[PDB]
Amino acid sequence: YPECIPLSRQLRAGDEREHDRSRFWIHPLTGSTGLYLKVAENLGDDYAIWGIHSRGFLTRHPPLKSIESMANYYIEILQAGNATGPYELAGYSMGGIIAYEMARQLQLAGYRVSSLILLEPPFPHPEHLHQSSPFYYHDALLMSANFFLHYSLKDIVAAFETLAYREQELMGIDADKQVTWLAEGCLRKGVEQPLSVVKEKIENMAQILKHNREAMAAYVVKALPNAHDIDLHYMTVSQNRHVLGEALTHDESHCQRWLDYLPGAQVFRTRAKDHFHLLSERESVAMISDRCRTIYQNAS
Repeated sequence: YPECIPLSRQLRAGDEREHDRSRFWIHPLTGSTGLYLKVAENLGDDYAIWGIHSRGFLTRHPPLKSIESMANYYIEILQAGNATGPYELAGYSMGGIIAYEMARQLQLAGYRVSSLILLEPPFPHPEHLHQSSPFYYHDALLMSANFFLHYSLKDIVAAFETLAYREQELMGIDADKQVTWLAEGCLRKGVEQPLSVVKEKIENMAQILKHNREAMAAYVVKALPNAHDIDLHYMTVSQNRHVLGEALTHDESHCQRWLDYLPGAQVFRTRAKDHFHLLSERESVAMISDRCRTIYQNAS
């Protein structure tokens, strides 16, 4: 299925004539699968997994609006390529919400889900969530520019905290000239790319961050049809980036709220510093990858 662009191969599994297409990982808020590359690395020799990006992340395509909509489209990516076989879905933060909604939509039809791995998916409660409801588009521009800054400059030699932007930098800048201001400063910081290119990619991903964050806020968590049919796994932590609302930041309350929908789920805990460091701290990724291996190992 080459035409389903949002999907990418996660492994050195490019040479296989026939390969298993049942393990899929779903993007978080940014829409990228870069957080899953190391987890894939430690799993390359045994089991093959695939990553899904947001619609319009790599391409010039229009994003999707609702969690139910993106779920349905990536099921097409799953079913086209794997006609009937059971699927194993995983997701971090927003991705866990999506993979959960797929297990809903997959089980609503005649299809089966073998394993569901939720890496700290936040629990949105629409009212209390939208009762506060502070979100601004210039915040998404901040996350997009810093994501571009960190990704473009991967040279550790010659700090990134001074490289990153801050909200107070846009205080006296009009919203129309904000994307140009962030792109101009990117070139000034050593990005060395055409200004028109950085302007396009900052705003294009910022469009996805706004749509992905808005989709998380409108989601209504529903019960899984036949939830005991799934191998349920919840991966959490022990015991800036404020585009996500205060109610979208993953707490232990979100984990406890999710367990009411996931009976018999096995809670896996790592020593990560935070929810944002769950797939960033070297050892936390190793604990997750080792646990992920056992789950995929338990395929019948």
